[PDB]
Amino acid sequence: IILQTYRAIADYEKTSGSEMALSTGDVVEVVEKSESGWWFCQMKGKRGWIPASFLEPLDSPDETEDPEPNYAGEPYVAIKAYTAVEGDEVSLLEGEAVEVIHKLLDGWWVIRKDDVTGYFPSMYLQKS
Amino acid sequence: PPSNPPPRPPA
Repeated sequence: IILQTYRAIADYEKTSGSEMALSTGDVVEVVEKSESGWWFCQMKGKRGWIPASFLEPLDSPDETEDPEPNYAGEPYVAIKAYTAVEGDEVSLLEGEAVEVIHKLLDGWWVIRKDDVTGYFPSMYLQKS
Repeated sequence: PPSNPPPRPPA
């Protein structure tokens, strides 16, 4: 009935069929926000999954709407193996328990696994 | 949604 509206802060190219493409400045209305870090959004003549990372809102552009860290950590387990790609990312194996310390909206959460701390995809994690 | 995670943030 009254959809939130956001503004693309960079160009995005579709990698998959479900995705939508962006060009900087595009103004989208947001249909669904997934903790995955992918948001379903509509334009004129276009609708698809968009990385939330690539959006400012049209409200208070520089203020974050991310949660804030919980350095006590919260219990999660990996549902699917992921290999680190960047240096700040954490490789896990399916089934490993971790502690989530920051549920960033972008889909790349901060986690602690014993003596390694870093970024990991929220889509590949689950609660316990 | 897509089965791969999205990309890391840019800019």
